[PDB]
Amino acid sequence: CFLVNLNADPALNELLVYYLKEHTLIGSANSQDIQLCGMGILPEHCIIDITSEGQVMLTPQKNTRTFVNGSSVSSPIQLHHGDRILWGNNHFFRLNLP
Amino acid sequence: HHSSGRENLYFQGMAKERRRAVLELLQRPGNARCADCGAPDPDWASYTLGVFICLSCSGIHRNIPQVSKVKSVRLDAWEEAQVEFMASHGNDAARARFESKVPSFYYRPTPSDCQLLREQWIRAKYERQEFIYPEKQEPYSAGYREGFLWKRGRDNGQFLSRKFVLTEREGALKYFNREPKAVMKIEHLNATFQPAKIGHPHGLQVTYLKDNSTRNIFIYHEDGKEIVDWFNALRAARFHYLQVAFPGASDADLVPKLSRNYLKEGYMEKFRKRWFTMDDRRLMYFKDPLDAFARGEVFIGSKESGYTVLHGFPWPHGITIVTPDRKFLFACETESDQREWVAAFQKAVDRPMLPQEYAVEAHF
Ligand SMILES: [Zn+2]
Repeated sequence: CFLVNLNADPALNELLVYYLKEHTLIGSANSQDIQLCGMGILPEHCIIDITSEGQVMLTPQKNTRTFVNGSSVSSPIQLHHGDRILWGNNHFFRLNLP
Repeated sequence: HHSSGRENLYFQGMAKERRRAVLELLQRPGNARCADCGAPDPDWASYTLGVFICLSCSGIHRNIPQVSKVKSVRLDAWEEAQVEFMASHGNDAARARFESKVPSFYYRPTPSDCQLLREQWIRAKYERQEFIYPEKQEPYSAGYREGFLWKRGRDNGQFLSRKFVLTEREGALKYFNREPKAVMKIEHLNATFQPAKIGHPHGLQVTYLKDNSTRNIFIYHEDGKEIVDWFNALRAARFHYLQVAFPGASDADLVPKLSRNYLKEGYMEKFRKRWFTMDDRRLMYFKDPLDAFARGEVFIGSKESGYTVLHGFPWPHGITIVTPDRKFLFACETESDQREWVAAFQKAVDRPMLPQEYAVEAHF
């Protein structure tokens, strides 16, 4: 269970993969499990939860730039394998579920 | 009026006279459709712009409070001055003011278009006032544009920043790698917004048809305005190209050729699940939606020319395409989709083939 950075150039010394936890905090703060910095990202920006029963749910924080498969999202939404997430300006990721 | 005594209560009543007046304004010429997307029977209003708009468009108008304040025609209370503004304005008035100088090649969205198109149309008109002051139209009117776009790597699927140049002088779109990497004749280009497929709100599909093979390119810009400017620059370039390549042809005849949206797209089984695109007469299928090239293609000619679509099998639902040579069998998940697909194929069948379409058929 991981997030693929779709903008990582394989030919560069760039991080491609972020593994998710059961409860994953995403944002710019040191406290976040996946720490992303850049335009349009909040200290606390998003939350991904993996349910006991294998279900993946994304919960945006208020007032955040958040799209799933190209459309904006402002309440909890279930993710599937291969779903594309945009956070902020250009934090563009793809979801791999096992 | 009031009540008798120290309390002296004011009573308003059920009059709703102002709402009533605004409602009648909906009956006036030009107000029958949403000012912005054309949807019938608008039930919202911007009282600072003096337009009548649909629910969806009103939500976009709400994102631009400095320009537009919106009220429901029925569900909101109105002030007299607000009703008066609407009475002295309306959708026709707004066309002359805000749609005064819209270039003929400029894409006007419909209700089914993606959010980006609808939002940028509203923003261009009212916020930027792009069609009041023609200077503002330079990004897509100069016949030349360059800039970086995030493009999907052909096989590897990563979107990386690459330079693009659209030049009407040379009649081409090109891009450069990390001399151009590719040069694509405008004759052979199409562009279509595909935010769901690409998984990005600003996702634009550019296709390039060379030697009966279509290359899919997928790009986006971080800025919604910039990507819509690219789109309309592409349309400008096609338009200018078509005016010179086909003089004697009216602008009206040329404008629907500028860029084409797909009739229908989706997974069907063929039994293997594949992503299908109906681009006119040309049914393509892919392993993944974002593949650069189709796995295969099926041409759909006319009834005349020996083509028919059938329901059922000779997934639950079935469609059969009978070609002069072979039969093609497809499985649809649902009956809505089956209906839509069949409708798409029927549109090809019901229409007489052109000389170029015979050339395409000959290949397949
Ligand atoms: Zn509308």
